Amino acid sequence: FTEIKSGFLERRSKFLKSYSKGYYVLTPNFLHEFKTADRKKDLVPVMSLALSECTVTEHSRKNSTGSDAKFVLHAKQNGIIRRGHNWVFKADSYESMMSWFDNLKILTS
Amino acid sequence: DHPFTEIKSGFLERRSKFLKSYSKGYYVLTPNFLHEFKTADRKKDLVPVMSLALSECTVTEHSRKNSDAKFVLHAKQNGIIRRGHNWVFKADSYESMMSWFDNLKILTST
Amino acid sequence: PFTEIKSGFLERRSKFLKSYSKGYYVLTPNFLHEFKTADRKKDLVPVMSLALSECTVTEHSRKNDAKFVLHAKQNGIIRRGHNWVFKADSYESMMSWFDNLKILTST
Amino acid sequence: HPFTEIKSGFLERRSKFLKSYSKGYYVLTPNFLHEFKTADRKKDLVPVMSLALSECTVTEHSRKNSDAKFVLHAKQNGIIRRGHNWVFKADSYESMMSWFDNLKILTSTS
Ligand SMILES: O=P(O)(O)O[C@H]1[C@H](O)[C@@H](O)[C@H](O)[C@H](O)[C@@H]1O
Ligand SMILES: O=P(O)(O)O[C@H]1[C@H](O)[C@@H](O)[C@H](O)[C@H](O)[C@@H]1O
Ligand SMILES: O=P(O)(O)O[C@H]1[C@H](O)[C@@H](O)[C@H](O)[C@H](O)[C@@H]1O
Repeated sequence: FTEIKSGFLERRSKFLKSYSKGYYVLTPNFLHEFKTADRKKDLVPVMSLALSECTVTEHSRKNSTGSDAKFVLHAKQNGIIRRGHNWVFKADSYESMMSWFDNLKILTS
Repeated sequence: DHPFTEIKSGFLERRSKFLKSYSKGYYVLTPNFLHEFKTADRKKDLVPVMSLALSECTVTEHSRKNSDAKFVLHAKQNGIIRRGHNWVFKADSYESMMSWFDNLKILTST
Repeated sequence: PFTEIKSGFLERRSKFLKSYSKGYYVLTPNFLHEFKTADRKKDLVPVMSLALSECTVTEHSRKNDAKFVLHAKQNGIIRRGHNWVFKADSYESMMSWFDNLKILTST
Repeated sequence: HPFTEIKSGFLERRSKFLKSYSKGYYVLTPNFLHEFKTADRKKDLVPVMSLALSECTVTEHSRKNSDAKFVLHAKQNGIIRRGHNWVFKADSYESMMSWFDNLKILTSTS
């Protein structure tokens, strides 16, 4: 229940070149993935990515100034992601993506 | 790897009821979870072994002072622990146990 | 990221004036805070923050009936040994407050 | 006897009217930076002030080389006027950074 942001995101597989969706919760410590949004019964994160090991590097530009709703989370250290690898996430709109990005930028700076 | 919203951290031993022995781990309490890590290296070892949602846990009994450094964490829902099942923790002292117990209790009242 | 246990309006009785005044309260693991209003973004300064570790809850109404008593164990906002009475809109709502408080303040 | 505290210690806050630092004992929780006159966590439990983190940010801090200061900025009118700034001083650079990084992660939406 104590969080900065939560909602669905699609995470890309580099090798498979496809996306899979999960329900994410950002807290001051972790980006957690859960299979669902039911916070009372779905209690065990699929994974918890420690923010202190991550940075957010790039994001999409708005189309007019999911195509424009991506951002990249970079691993600074070996954790869930191998050091100096990157995961790409896709939110429903540029606007929602920037909400994720702007929080993550502060948390990981 | 530098900041973390930790309310309490330290080593605890958790009794396994199948293995008949305690496993020690490095635990960190946040407002949302009691996380276990294999080690205390808060800069590098940052994938939890397990993360117990406080929203579905309670703390129920503990040792009387007079080891006397144990307490029970109970599951309200099916998670890491099956609904209605209980895990027993052992801290280094009664006093340390009560620091854990009181910090958990105030985060699991609902 | 607000960690709260419960929030809502309660009326707090004055023992001497024999009247109630209403406030918007927020129970956290550490305090029962009163605010003038429910607007969490603009009404930022607690009117008072009662430390739970200095309090117990002692009695409450039986169902017909929405009152409970918060007892000061030490001198804080309330004098040691003294009591404040709170009234919530229903027995059910009152028990929600009381049951949380009982756990938070139990020895 | 328990308290969800993420960080606590003495800080000096600069008053811009009094032209001096006032020292107080501060306790960070997930909701507030509270000031108390003393460190007596069992008896001195009415905050001097409680700064809502939802409407605070941390903005600058000292470069290593006092170098133990940081600025807390107000987003809204509260115990600081909106857009005004308070300067804190902690015993060392390292301790200042522990405060700064702990605040920063709790004030990313503010
Ligand atoms: O994020 P993943 O795990 O897909 O990491 C890849 C890096 O993304 C590439 O820069 C790099 O070129 C490598 O190919 C690497 O697999
Ligand atoms: O008195 P000590 O510190 O040896 O505590 C023991 C407990 O008494 C046992 O229940 C428990 O099963 C453990 O063996 C633990 O060692
Ligand atoms: O630690 P030192 O000796 O540098 O003391 C200074 C204070 O640190 C300043 O905040 C205050 O602004 C004064 O400039 C004062 O010089």
